[PDB]
Amino acid sequence: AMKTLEKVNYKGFIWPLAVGIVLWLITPWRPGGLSVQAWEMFAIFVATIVGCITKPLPIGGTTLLGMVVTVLVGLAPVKDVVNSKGVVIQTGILSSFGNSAAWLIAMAFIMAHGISKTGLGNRVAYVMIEKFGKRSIGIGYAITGLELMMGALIPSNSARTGGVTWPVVESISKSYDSKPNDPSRKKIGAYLDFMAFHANILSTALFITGAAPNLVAQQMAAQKGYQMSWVSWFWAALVPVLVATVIIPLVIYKMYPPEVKETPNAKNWADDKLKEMGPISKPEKIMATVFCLAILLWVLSGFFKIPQLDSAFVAFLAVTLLLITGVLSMEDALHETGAWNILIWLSILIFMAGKLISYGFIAWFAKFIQSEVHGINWGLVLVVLILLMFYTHYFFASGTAHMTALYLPFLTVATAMGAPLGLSAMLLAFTGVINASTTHYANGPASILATTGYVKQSEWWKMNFILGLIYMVIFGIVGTIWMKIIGIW
Amino acid sequence: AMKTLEKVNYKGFIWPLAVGIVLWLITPWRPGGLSVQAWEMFAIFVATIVGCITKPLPIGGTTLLGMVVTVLVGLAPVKDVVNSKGVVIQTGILSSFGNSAAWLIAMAFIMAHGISKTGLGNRVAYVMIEKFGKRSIGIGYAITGLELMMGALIPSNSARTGGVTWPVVESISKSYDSKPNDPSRKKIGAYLDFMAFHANILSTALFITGAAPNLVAQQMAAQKGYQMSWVSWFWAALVPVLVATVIIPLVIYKMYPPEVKETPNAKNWADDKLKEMGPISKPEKIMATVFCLAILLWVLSGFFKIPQLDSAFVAFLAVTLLLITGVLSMEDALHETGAWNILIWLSILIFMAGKLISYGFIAWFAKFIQSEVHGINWGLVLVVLILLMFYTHYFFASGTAHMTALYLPFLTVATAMGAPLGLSAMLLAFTGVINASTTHYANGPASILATTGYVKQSEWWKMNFILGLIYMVIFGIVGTIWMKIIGIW
Repeated sequence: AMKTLEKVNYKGFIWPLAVGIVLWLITPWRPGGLSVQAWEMFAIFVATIVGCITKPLPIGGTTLLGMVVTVLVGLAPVKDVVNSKGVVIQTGILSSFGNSAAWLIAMAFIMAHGISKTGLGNRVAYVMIEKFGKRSIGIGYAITGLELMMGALIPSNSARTGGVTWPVVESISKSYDSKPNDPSRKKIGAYLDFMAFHANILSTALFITGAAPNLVAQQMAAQKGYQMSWVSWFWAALVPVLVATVIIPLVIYKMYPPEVKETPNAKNWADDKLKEMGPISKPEKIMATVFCLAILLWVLSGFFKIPQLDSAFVAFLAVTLLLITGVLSMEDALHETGAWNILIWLSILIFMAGKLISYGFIAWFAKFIQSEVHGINWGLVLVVLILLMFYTHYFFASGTAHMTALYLPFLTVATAMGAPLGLSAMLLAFTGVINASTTHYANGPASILATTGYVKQSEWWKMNFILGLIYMVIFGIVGTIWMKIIGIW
Repeated sequence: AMKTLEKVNYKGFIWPLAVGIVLWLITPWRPGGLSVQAWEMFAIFVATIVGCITKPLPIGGTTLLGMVVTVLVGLAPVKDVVNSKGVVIQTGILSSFGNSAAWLIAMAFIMAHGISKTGLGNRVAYVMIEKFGKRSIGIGYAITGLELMMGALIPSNSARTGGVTWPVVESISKSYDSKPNDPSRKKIGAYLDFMAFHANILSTALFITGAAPNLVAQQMAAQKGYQMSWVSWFWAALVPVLVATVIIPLVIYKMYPPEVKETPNAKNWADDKLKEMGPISKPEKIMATVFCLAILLWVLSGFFKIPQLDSAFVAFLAVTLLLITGVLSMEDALHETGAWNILIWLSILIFMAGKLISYGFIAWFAKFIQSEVHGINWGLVLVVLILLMFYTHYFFASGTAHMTALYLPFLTVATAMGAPLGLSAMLLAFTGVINASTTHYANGPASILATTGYVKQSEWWKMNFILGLIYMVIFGIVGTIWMKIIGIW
């Protein structure tokens, strides 16, 4: 029946491939202390990234192309191999889709389809504008407050943004008539998306238990002789977090205008739509009950380390409850494209970054930074280490690996050059946390918000580079003086 | 916007849960030489199966419920655990979706959507009826011939049925106006579906390289002192395979009537629709080219064991070629529900059967069958072993594990009780091959055909039980006399 093919932006392929090609040719003159495979992998990673930007063969197919290329040249087998004893050495692309962050995000997308189907979202959104609608900027503050209330409880930054904020924002945007992948986005949506991401960042920095990376930093420091605590993190990050909550949203309102800047007849609008929708129905009560149960189990996961509370299985039982209950049939979920799309591309990028951390790249970077800086005023050392960690998180995709590779070495450096361990450790932890303002594949939240459509990726990278400069300046300077204040040094 | 929930067949839950419950209560009086966990797992597996039959919460959500239950009671953690050295002991549900058969089938479904979109399928189907249409039964023979031509080349029974037959059959059925999940199926479709499955079985039995299980049997026999060869398998299975190709299709035509039994004006119809459709177009040529490339790489995979030819990565590069070419956009694939549905449920069932083979069930069955049969005429031994293997394949989901667990022991038994090794080995291999006529989760092909919709599962299990009785009788008796003929014993 069909006659013609589907349009494609072949032009984009010009940029990535070239780079990859280029880098292959540069292999023999690589920095050294390195292999040959590692540079091939670096090149293909850079190419896949440049493709994700240029948007040929949308992100899914592009990362699929990257997996294929990686498999074709002899960098990644398909099936896990063994050491003749049961160990694993060179993982395979099929051992990638068995990640946690991906399936967490996906099941959360399913929960969100259920929400936006039963109507709960439109209700809560009309409510949030009733209470904050006027001065649209307020919503920003609003939701960040929301995040600033949960971060202390929910240790999965992938959920805070996948099962709480993202649906709220989708609903609001569906209210003001701001649909994605259309010029109707700049009204209010993109602003809320961006502010929600950065609020999740602020939260994951404020409380220690906002994300695994911080737990890992605490573990490593303890391995080095410093006992982080729920309270010390808070007492150290309160000040800078307020500074950021005061700066960031304003600079965004000034840099990313929500074309709809005010609505004075809000309360009337919200109350009218409430009265017109009618009371809440059985399905909405069920879905809200399950959402509350999910929140409850997610928060329990922070106090009891039990398989039943992985912070992912909860979403699975949420989905199966929605299914067994009737609110949502499997035939619905199976056509929530965004979920499986994210699954695919996030998993593949994580696998590629894993191959990087494996083949020896990061170890070489560490040995290099260790053998380069020998005698300097340790302040410059902390500064350069902070910058390198931050602008290095690009080459990673999870954050956990980032800390477990480049936290202990950097801290050892800073303490072996004249500086104290406490300050350097807390600084590097805040850095490992605020990395997220670089890309779209850093942590789950970014993997969601910067892909749905409300935000072109160019603007994303640019704005986040700016805000990351700001975050570094603020945390470094302020947090340093405020730690020197309260008996840290 | 929505008001009411979605209909559900709660009644079905009556059967599975009960069984599960029942079996928990029977735990303390289990046969013995066994654990406690193993019986819990057996029970939950039986329950998930009974659910797949009764069709509450369609197969996807049901197996999801099974995974959830398995996780809730303390049988399967979510994240792979380690032995403090790097080994894996108790896999997790997330290490399940990293299977090969699943993603193979899924990417094949995507290829099939591309086919049925560009039109290739309608073309080839009108052609196949032009050449065989009259006497609809013929198509059966036709496609089995097709399989009987590929089995010697393609060592992935999951593809022969996922990338060659299934689309042909879908297209034909779309011709005679037989759409799934509707009383319009009994016209011609279900017959072709069933016959195609059983033809793939005949093929995988005919040539040794039709499926991994046979390779594994050859390996184990060699470990025991018998060198199977491409030619011996053929010379032994020719006769019974012809007998089956002559019996099975007829007994099916007599047991599962294709309500449309004949069409006399076929050739005219096919030529008319050809002339009306027009010549082949660029997209169809591209898709056929990629399909041929995929066939070629799949067949190469039989002679060169190379990561690039896993028999799964081929489908991945096929998909990404369809994508980069324009025949098929990622936004299309991402809404081919059947693919991800199969992914989910097949992967989960495989993981559950893996937990069974792990916790000690199968080892206990083997020790039992070994310590029970002590002194008997070895003919009865071979008979009972054949029957037990066959009707045991239920508790497995792949076939590979089935042979690697219950081939060497059974052969050792048969050779330690008066019988020869060659006959017993070849017999048990044919059994490990024809298992597939029991269920819907045995091997990939069944995982596809007996789920699309053309075939209710009740009829499937019943008919396949009958045909499995027939297969056992035929292979055992005939193949035995025909092996005793040609210098096997």
